[PDB]
Amino acid sequence: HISDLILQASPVVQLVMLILLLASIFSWYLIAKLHMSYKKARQDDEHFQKMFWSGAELNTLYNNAQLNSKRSGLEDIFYQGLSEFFKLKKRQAPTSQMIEGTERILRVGLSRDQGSLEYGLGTLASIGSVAPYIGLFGTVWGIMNAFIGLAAVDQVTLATVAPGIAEALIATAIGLFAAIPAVLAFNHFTAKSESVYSDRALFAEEMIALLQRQSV
Amino acid sequence: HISDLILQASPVVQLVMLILLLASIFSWYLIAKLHMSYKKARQDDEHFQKMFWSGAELNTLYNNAQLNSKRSGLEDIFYQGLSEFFKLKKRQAPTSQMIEGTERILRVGLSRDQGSLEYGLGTLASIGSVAPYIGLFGTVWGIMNAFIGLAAVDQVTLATVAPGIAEALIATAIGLFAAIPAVLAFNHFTAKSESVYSDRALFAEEMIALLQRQSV
Amino acid sequence: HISDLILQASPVVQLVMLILLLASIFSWYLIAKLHMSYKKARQDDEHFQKMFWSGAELNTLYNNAQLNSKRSGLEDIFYQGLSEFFKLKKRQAPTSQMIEGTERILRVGLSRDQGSLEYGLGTLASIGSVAPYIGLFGTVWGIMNAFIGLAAVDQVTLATVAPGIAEALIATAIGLFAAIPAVLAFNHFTAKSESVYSDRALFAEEMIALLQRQSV
Amino acid sequence: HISDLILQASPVVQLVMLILLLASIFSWYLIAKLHMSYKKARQDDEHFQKMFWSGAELNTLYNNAQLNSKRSGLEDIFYQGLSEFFKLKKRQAPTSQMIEGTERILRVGLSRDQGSLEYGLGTLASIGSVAPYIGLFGTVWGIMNAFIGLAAVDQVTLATVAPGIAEALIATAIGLFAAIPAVLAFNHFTAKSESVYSDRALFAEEMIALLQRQSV
Amino acid sequence: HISDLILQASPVVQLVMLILLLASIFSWYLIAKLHMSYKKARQDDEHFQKMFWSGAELNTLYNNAQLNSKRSGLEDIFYQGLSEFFKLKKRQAPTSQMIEGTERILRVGLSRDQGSLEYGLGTLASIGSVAPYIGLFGTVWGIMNAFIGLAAVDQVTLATVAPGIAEALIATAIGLFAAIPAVLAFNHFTAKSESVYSDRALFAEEMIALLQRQSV
Repeated sequence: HISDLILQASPVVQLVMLILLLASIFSWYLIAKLHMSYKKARQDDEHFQKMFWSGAELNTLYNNAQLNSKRSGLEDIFYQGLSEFFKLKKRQAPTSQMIEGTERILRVGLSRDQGSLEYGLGTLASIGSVAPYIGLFGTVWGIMNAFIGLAAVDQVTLATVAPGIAEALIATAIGLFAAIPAVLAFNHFTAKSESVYSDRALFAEEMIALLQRQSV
Repeated sequence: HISDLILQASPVVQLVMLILLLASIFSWYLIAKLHMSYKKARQDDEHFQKMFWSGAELNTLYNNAQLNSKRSGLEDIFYQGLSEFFKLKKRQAPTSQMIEGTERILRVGLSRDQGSLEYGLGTLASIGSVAPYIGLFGTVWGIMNAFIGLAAVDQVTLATVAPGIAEALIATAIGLFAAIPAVLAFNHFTAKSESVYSDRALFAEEMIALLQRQSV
Repeated sequence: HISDLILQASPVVQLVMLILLLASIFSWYLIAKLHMSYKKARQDDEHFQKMFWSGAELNTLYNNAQLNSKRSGLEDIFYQGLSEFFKLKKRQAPTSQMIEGTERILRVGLSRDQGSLEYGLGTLASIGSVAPYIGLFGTVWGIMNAFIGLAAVDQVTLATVAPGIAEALIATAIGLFAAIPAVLAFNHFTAKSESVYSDRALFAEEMIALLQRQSV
Repeated sequence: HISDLILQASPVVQLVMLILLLASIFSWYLIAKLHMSYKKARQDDEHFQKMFWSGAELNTLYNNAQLNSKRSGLEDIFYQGLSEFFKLKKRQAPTSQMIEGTERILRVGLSRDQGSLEYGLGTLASIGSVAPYIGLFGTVWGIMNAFIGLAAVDQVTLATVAPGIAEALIATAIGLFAAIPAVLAFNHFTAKSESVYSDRALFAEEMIALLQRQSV
Repeated sequence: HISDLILQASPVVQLVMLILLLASIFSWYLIAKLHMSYKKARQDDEHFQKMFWSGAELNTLYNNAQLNSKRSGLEDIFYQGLSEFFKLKKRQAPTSQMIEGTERILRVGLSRDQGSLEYGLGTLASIGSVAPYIGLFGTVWGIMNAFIGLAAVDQVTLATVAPGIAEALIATAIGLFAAIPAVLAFNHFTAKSESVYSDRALFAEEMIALLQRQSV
């Protein structure tokens, strides 16, 4: 029956209800994209991180990464890091400089891949914050195309207004239904984003340490 | 018909409705200015960034920038950066100092052009936050020039109050309509602003690296 | 007529309405003080900043500042900065130290004059945040000295309650009227405060640069 | 009697009420886990911190920690710290480096154990923020399966709607009851988390100081 | 008369009203403790700060502090600072190190006494944020032990419900009355806390400067 009400409403409330059902649908597409992105990230980070803290030397690891054309996440942040370090050593620079250099070009890798994991995470924040109040605008337009209507009729039976009051609440309900899934995913992926940054940041620190020692 | 109601209302609610329709109109002007500013920024950043990471040497690039009187964005941040570096080298200073110097005067370029991209972005935050509650003040004044009125009449027909209740909801609706476009643009341009800062910041880091190597 | 209602209300709602009309009046006094403070700041910053980047040498500028007893803003932050630098050089310290020193005692000038521009800016944040909800407390007390009253009367005519419902809405209206001017000035002066800090901070950086070069 | 209402409601409001009673129950499980985690942390920190600032030398303490397989919190952050310091000294590196090294690998211990104390603290923030508005969605669905119903009946007795209005308010009440215990524990454990970070951070600083002196 | 209503209410609303009157009372106790703590702090800071920038040498000041067993605030932060500096100099360490050392052990004094001024300041933030919504839960329980009641009676006189609607609003009023004094003191003491940190931080910077000069 609810389907019927949405079909037979003021043009304005109907546009609010499309703006919001599209926000709902886009929310859900982003929540699928962000979930895939942050599962690939977590998986490849564990794979590389394991292999790096496995016996095989830095040089060995660097060889493989250079060979792979599918370098992604930590593996690419590592390749870009050591690429700098090897490129400097060849120019017989001081260790102090070599480390400082390699530590700049992998803060310029852990920040240029955070940006590409958090693809839609800001949109979900908007959808989540605005959408409730797009709904509310629909509600107010609805309650205000009752009372504007009520004046005209001979008799103010509650039954006169009520069909119009419903078509208001529908819009605020749709508003809350667009907004809730998108503030339980701007919350869950903002968390997963800080986890992955921290995991990779602490791996970067621990890789630096290795290089300083392997130097002296 | 709605037009009619706004025309025939209490002086106070009418002033709330002008304060808000002007906020709406100014929001929209800022949302056009910010959109132009951040598209020129993104376009010129890609152009320069491409050309810099193209084969041509630093000196070549510096020549062109000095020639151009339309220096804007990264190109001006670069000119001001290297201008410092060339100005120091001529005073036979230590490399360490030369880099530190050039790295200060282009943190004093990526921060004195962020401020000029984000022209109106703070206004949109105000319009977006306050305007809902300017509307609400209109609503309350409206519901309170019903009930104050209701007392006077012989008979409290719902039909008596309803024309006055509408002219309240209109103000809260206009309030939400000023405020929604300006919290979907204090959200979208705050994002585009952090993108452009990060893009230019990471370009600054990568330019520093080049200079350190080209030194030793 | 509205004046009449405020005069003839429950003692509690009347105290809410004084607490709020005083917040309104104090808001407005602070919004005048903050506006004067941040216009003098912006004016003197441009004057000094112009004169400094004018031809005249550091020593010349330092002379004048020492002479003036009305040293304020950048001019005092500069005097305190160079005063350190001159005081060190006389103790034949290393350039490196001289700069580091002068750069500490003018981060201890750009932070001990930010605090004195932002005189009342935190109060406006309170007035702006609380005052809506002081009003709401008045509203609830009002709606709750209707219904508590309604029980007593022989006949529940809407006309019985309505004079009491109004005197509630008045309090929430006054609440919104205290709070709106003080969240469009905790927004506008927080902005002007960050502008002046940034302007003076970037001037401090550019003054440091001069001193480092004038050293070597 | 309340039990009866929840049993006899629209399928949708019933699902809102399960989503929320589960959030309530999970909140409470997390509030128990976080309380155990932060009491063990506070207890072991005091034990170690006491013993460290007790007479016994660093070497003595390091011996014991290496022996213990139950190393947790400060004791493990200390073992990982000194392990670096001892590992460097053996490679006859400069004191300056030894300290810098040991100070990196215990910022990579106070940050990889903060993450494991704050196990569920982010969930409580979600439950606390969303759950009120899941409830509200239930409320609106409820008020909107009254009015949609009201139209149908011959007579609009208040008594007709009221049984349906209740089953709405139940959902917003359950919504507030899920959300309040979880914003008085995302507040209380965010506090206890910053306490434990600060306590351990300041212990790390004071341990560094000891090592620098014991060096020279 | 109001007293009567609170006495004759549903067990649940009565528990909400005790939870909130206790929050009110605890708020007020904390607002007294925080006010004493931050007046002693401000007073002793001015006393010491005056005496330090008075003629008497560092050594003189250090003597007195060592003598006093009532060392508190800046005076203790200073004693702990110089205690480090004197303890290093005796171990004939380089000036550079002596300053760095003394500057670490008084960032580990301005942060271990901020924590002890801000005793209850976080509680006031909770009371202030939650308490409104504890009240609202009481309100909803109240409006929902009207309508659940309304069904039963033969006749739905407004006069039937109204005694029950009041006992709801009382709870939201008490809710706002717990919460307002505690967001005008989590605002006023968060401010006074940042003032005292800044005052002491800038004193620490200015003390460091003295030591560096008195060294060379």
